[PDB]
Amino acid sequence: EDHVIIQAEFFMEPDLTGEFMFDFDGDEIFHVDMQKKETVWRLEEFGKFASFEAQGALANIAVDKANLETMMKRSNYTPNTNVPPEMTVFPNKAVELGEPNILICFIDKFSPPVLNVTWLQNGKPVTTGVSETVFLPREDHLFRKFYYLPFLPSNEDVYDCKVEHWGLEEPLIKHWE
Amino acid sequence: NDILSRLDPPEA
Amino acid sequence: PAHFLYQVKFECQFSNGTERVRYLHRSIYNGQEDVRFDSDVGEFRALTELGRPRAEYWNSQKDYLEDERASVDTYCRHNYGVLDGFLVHRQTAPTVTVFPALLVCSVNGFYPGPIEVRWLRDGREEQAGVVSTGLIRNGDWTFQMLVMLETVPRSGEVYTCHVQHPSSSSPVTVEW
Repeated sequence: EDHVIIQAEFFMEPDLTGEFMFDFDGDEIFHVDMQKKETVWRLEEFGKFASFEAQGALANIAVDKANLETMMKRSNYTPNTNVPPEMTVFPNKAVELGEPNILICFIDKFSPPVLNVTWLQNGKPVTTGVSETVFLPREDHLFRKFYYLPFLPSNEDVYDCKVEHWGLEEPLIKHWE
Repeated sequence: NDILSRLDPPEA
Repeated sequence: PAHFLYQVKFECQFSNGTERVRYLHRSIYNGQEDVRFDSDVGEFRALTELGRPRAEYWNSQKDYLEDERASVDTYCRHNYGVLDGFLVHRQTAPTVTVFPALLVCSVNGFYPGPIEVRWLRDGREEQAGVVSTGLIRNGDWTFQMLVMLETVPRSGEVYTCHVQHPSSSSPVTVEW
């Protein structure tokens, strides 16, 4: 098919986490932030050409929780299988010393949608300006997620993306320099 | 011009 | 500690503008699809035994079958018309450089994914030697792709990186 629109929701227990997003050919259109009760467009410009009523999303998530609890009981409390991520670490653009850039940590093919992702610079945790997407859907019903780290490229800096997930026995750590 | 969502039938 | 996950997906598949529209309603417990509405079928289907009760409710709910059947129009064709006003035809031209790593063609910042990236040498395009990462999603509505050419460093000859992407009828070219 030429194009695909996907509305993807989840609720998860005992974590009590839920997300609501729209997807076009594998990129996020928007999500609803559950804390802020707000439609967050993936790029702000999109909100000039479209609108979405956040309150509907929240209602769907309350109903998804209820539907989860019914399926938990009907399944005789069969738990979700932990499927561990795979990870890639790469720069957003062609890298040039001292011209700001963004390091991308892409995490793929995991369930459930819970990650502890840590950026390290020369062995030490860094957080300045970090951003992330929502849990992006896959056809196989596993998840994807992007983490962004603003950096100023140098000769001597080494970066590690460290991911923790219940599907891994030990952390999955990759680097770029 | 509104993106519409659909609701998963609620089990109550 | 055990986890429990429920996923809902509403999919709209489009071909030839909106001549071919397929609506899918997926109910997914612990990553497995239990029950589906597929508008090509036009009835709900219990994919697993766990979905039969949930299929009975759906199928017994007052006007729900007709509402699912009308979703190709009320939801899919509706949402497409909104997205055709900015998303469906978004184009970002690629950014092209060459740099020594072996010779590297960096193609950055382009949408949509379909792209033709060729290595030329003194005017002729070679096929053997070329190694590609393939299409790399950036997650911000851009892709990148590094196309490398294992190359013998011999003075005299110009290597061109030829990039044809829908964003321009005309290619983006970088000599070395």
